[PDB]
Amino acid sequence: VFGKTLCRALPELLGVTLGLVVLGVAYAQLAWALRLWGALRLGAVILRWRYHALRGELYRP
Amino acid sequence: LWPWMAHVLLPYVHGNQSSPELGPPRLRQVRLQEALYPDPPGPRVHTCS
Amino acid sequence: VQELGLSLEESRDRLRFLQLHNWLDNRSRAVFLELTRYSPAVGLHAAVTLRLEFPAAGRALAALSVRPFALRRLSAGLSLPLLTSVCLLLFAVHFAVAEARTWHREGRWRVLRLGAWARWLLVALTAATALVRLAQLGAADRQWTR
Amino acid sequence: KYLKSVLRELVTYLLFLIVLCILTYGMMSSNVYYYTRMMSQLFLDTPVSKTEKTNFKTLSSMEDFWKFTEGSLLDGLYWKMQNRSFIFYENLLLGVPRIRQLRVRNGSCSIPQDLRDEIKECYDVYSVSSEDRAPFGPRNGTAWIYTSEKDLNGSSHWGIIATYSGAGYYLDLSRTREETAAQVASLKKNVWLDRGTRATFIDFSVYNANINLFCVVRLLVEFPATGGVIPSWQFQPLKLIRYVTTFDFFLAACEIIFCFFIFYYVVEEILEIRIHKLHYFRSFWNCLDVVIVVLSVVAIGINIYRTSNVEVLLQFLEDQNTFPNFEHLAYWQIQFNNIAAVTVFFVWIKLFKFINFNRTMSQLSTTMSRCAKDLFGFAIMFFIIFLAYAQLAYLVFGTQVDDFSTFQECIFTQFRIILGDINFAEIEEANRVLGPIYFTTFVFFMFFILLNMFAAIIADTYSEVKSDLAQQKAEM
Amino acid sequence: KYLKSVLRELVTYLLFLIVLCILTYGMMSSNVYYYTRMMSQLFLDTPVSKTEKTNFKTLSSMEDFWKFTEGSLLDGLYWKYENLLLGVPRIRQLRVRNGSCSIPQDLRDEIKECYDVYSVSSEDRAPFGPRNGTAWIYTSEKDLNGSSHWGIIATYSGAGYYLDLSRTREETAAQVASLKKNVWLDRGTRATFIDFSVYNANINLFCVVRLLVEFPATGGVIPSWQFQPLKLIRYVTTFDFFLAACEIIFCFFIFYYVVEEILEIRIHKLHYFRSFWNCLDVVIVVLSVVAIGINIYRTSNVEVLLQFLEDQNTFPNFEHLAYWQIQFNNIAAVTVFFVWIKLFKFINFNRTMSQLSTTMSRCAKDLFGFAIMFFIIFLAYAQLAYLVFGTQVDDFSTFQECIFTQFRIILGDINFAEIEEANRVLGPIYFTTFVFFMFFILLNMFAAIIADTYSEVKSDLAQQKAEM
Amino acid sequence: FFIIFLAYAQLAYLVFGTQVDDFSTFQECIFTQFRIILGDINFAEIEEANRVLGPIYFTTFVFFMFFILLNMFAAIIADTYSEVKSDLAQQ
Ligand SMILES: *[C@@H]1O[C@H](CO)[C@@H](O)[C@H](O)[C@H]1NC(C)=O
Ligand SMILES: *[C@@H]1O[C@H](CO)[C@@H](O)[C@H](O)[C@H]1NC(C)=O
Ligand SMILES: *[C@@H]1O[C@H](CO)[C@@H](O)[C@H](O)[C@H]1NC(C)=O
Repeated sequence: VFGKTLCRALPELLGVTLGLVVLGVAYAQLAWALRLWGALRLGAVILRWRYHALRGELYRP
Repeated sequence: LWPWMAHVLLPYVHGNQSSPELGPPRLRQVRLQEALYPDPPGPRVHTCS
Repeated sequence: VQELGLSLEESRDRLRFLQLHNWLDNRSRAVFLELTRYSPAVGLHAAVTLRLEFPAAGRALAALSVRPFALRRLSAGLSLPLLTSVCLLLFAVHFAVAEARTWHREGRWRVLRLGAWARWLLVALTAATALVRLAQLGAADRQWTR
Repeated sequence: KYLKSVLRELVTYLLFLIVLCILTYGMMSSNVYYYTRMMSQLFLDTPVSKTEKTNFKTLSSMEDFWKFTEGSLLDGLYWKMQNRSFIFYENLLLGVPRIRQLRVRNGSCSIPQDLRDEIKECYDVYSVSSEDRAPFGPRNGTAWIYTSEKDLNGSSHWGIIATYSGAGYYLDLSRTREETAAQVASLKKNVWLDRGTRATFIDFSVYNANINLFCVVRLLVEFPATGGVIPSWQFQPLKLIRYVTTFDFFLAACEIIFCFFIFYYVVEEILEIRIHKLHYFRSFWNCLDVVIVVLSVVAIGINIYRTSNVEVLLQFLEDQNTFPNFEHLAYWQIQFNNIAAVTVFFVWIKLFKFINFNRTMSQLSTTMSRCAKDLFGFAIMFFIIFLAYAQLAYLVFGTQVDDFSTFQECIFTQFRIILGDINFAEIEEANRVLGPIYFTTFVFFMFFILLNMFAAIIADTYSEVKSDLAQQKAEM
Repeated sequence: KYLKSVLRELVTYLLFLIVLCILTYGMMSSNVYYYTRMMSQLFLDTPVSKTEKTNFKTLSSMEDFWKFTEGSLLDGLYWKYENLLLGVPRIRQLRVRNGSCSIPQDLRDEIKECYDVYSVSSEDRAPFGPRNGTAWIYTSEKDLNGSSHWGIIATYSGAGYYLDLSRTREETAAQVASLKKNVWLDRGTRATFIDFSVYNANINLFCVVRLLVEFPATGGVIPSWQFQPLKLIRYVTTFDFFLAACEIIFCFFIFYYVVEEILEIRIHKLHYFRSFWNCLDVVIVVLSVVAIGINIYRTSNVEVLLQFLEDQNTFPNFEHLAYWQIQFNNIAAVTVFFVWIKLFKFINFNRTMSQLSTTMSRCAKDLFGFAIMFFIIFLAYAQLAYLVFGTQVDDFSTFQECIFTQFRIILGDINFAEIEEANRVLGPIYFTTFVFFMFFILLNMFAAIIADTYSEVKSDLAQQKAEM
Repeated sequence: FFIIFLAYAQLAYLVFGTQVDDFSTFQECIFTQFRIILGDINFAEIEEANRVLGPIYFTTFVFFMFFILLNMFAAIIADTYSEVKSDLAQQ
């Protein structure tokens, strides 16, 4: 399950990091997000949802 | 540079039996042909230009 | 270039001669002092390079690099760095023909998939690893004989 | 499946958007913009003199420019050496300026025959065919003799006023501030911009030797045929010395990767439209990709052609005894800025092309506005606890730590502790009890119980967004 | 009938909070810290002599101490910063006796005497050297009017051999030189105290200074200082009377709060000690009563603070008046914290705030349950670190230091240059296993509990709202 | 997790383990990465030993082991806790 939960959740992780980096570019365009995201603990929930889904799918067989 | 080489480099390269060498040194230089005009002293001028 | 001489006294002679004759007071971008180092107790050579750059006349910034290596040469027989450099070159051919045998079998439009790209990187890495060590071995002979 | 048709196109589009965002971020000139703004402030806002009230933006008479050239323009620009060009000893101007005057020829209009006893002549607006070419007043040399447009490196521009070509009188400045002031006074004493004139301009360059940014500054003035004149200025930051250090290497690598990605996308999209359904334009999905590819290729080609040659700056730096023909370079830089705006528009278009999963644009605002409410509610509790701890620290460690000295500093100290800049040398020494207790309780209640509540809120928000989407989108 | 009670409680609490906040900030001036820092720089930072580089806080031997007391100490005490001395400084020492020690019989011939570590049961009580005056005769604690100190090595008593200096530089220097001529600091000396007080009339702020030098039984010198600025501002300008009225108002508020508390506890004879909003209400009143009785002492025994600008010749005993000024801030600062905590009793009516508080309350049993499993391992690691690195690291020299070092490691402030070399094996093992077991396993458990509780509380609240 | 951890450790040992001294020996390479996890070490001198693999190593390490691989240790635990609670509540 560890490989699958990593492969399926990969697009959402890249989307989130792309959103964060473009937000940082917009912020700097007027003229640190690592701490913000590391405190948001997003990736954890994104991985947890997929892990729960895959465990539920694998439980039946 | 001149006291530097005259103080440590020569006693290191040549000695009694002080740290075998295997070949003499070299001092190749590039001139740049475009003699530079300096800046008044103080803080180092940014990085280089 | 400046050969700096051989003996300490003549080294001082050359140093003072080029000191008084204005060898280094002009535009004079760089200095590039670099000699060598040997160590027979462990069998290693070392390339030493000391450099000053003049961004503007009046002051300089310094940088030194000491690269220790082992001079192992291609003309020394069948040492390990050659044995495990002709064997790696065979793994970069068995991995290439195994890709042609799928390119032909699947025909056109194998591109745009990981399997047809993640295996070509392996060939382009094994070939480089094999062909860089050979160049280093050849350069060792050339420089040592020179 | 959904591994080759739903996992690659979206990923490739996201990667292309990321590359476009990186390329756009690697195009914002901060130092050049700051230098241009400083030059404009020292020039556009510069009045005529200490007592006069004639500025660049307040052009109301033919003596405003003459009085401006001798005064604040000689203080913010023509500063003496330590005659160099450095007002604050840090703004090093490049080369020397040049002046041009596109005037109306002697008899550029006609007077009515019925009123020929009192009307002499008139002057038309600036144009290619309305530019003087013969002498105008005492012309000892080129001070009053117009130079040809092709022979003086000039061409029509068609700006905000008119299409002032390269025709008109030309003059070059000197290498000394005193000499430049004397030349300006001599030109103002004589008829240089007479009543039969239509436009004036001046072009200078700025180097700022401490900063690798050589730009051009061109001031212009439109003298209308109905009296008066309107001045303005424009700064062009054109440089071709980008390849410097590791940042330049990263920018070049990103540009090469973007070009390769564009080529790959063109290759992948040029086969399924030729041997397949063609002439698809009103599909909102087939014409958009082709338009994006064409626009990207055109922009890349234009950017490459803009930096075709970089010998102009090197030639100007090797020989700086005159004013180089930097008008063409300024026009190229303006075209590059327009291309950059077009590239921002193309990045917006690419973001739109990344919206192939639509209908998720405004149906989720009610949940985001609730997550914002929850975060605002949390921020009250967090700040109440934070100020309570800060007051405790300020009262206990107030007089003996040099860190909890002032209340406005205890907050910064606690923030630095949160970020991981704890000292703990004075805190224990200043008080062996209530010093360790404060630190331990603060850490426990700020990293185990109160920082984990911020994450749980967002976790619940994400879970409920996923739930409501997977319900409504997948139910009907 | 219900909103009225909440409103009256809220307005009473706001009045109490504003009174408390205004009262505790009228006792904090920007000079009380700057004066302390300047006095610390005057003595502890100047070099011992005009030739050496060692200041007081870097002493290394008895000779350096003798240099200091015949040096920078005199320069700062009798200045050419703009303060004046009142009373007279006093210097005292505590020493142990020969024969308080048991040499092994094997090597008795090589060591003729050893002096034990300081302890009340092993103190000296006999005259030594020239039995001339009070500097060479033991005086009891009662006759000295002293008390314990709780220094760094041990807790020294108030007795010892003392000497009162002179009012000006010449006789003070002569007397300390006479002490140095004889051996007043023998091998048996274990502690040395220097005490004095200054007034600094320029800005009205007293100061009591005590310096301590401890000589451990293994050789060396450990210095430790303490400055404490006092004040005598009662009814001066037109800003005071305000604080005097505020104190009376605060006392009346405490009386009202305690009578309300006793009424509530009489109505609810028991079960009043579980809501956790009543324990926080009796703790506050108890602390305020303590802080109300402690403020009287320092206010009653301040009449002598004046009987010393008269330029007399006696040592003022201001130790107690400076000790209670510290134990009054340690009480007036906890009351403020526990009062500012109490705001949650009233801001828990908003739906989002009520949900947050319910989430934080329904998981207060699993959190405390796991805080024991966490702290068992957190102490098993700390005791191991104390045993392994307890002699050569300066960070694990004591158990409490081990605990605080682990807490700092959690924040990511590890040295690791000393751990790796103090024990080249079993040190890296400790570090790696501690990091793995904490950051990867035992820290995520708290987040899991909080997240699960928050999710279930939100679901329950949404369901209950949907039912209505 | 620890296979990729050792894969980074050995690569760092072979590349930087000659001119840093923070990667001089394999154990030091492991402890340096454990200190990178804490956010302790500063990379002011990593690029000096090599520039192609200098910042690339640091960035890829942080990204892959501090935002994608270090979380899975959390998520799993959280999920487990949840089911355990249910596996009691239903009972
Ligand atoms: C300490 O006491 C022992 C016990 O007899 C004695 O032998 C020794 O001389 C004493 N030393 C001094 C310095 O008094
Ligand atoms: C003891 O004190 C007297 C005066 O009180 C003094 O004359 C004498 O010198 C002192 N003893 C010694 C040994 O100095
Ligand atoms: C201790 O206090 C008493 C009471 O005033 C006083 O007589 C005595 O001198 C004090 N002790 C010392 C050493 O001054």
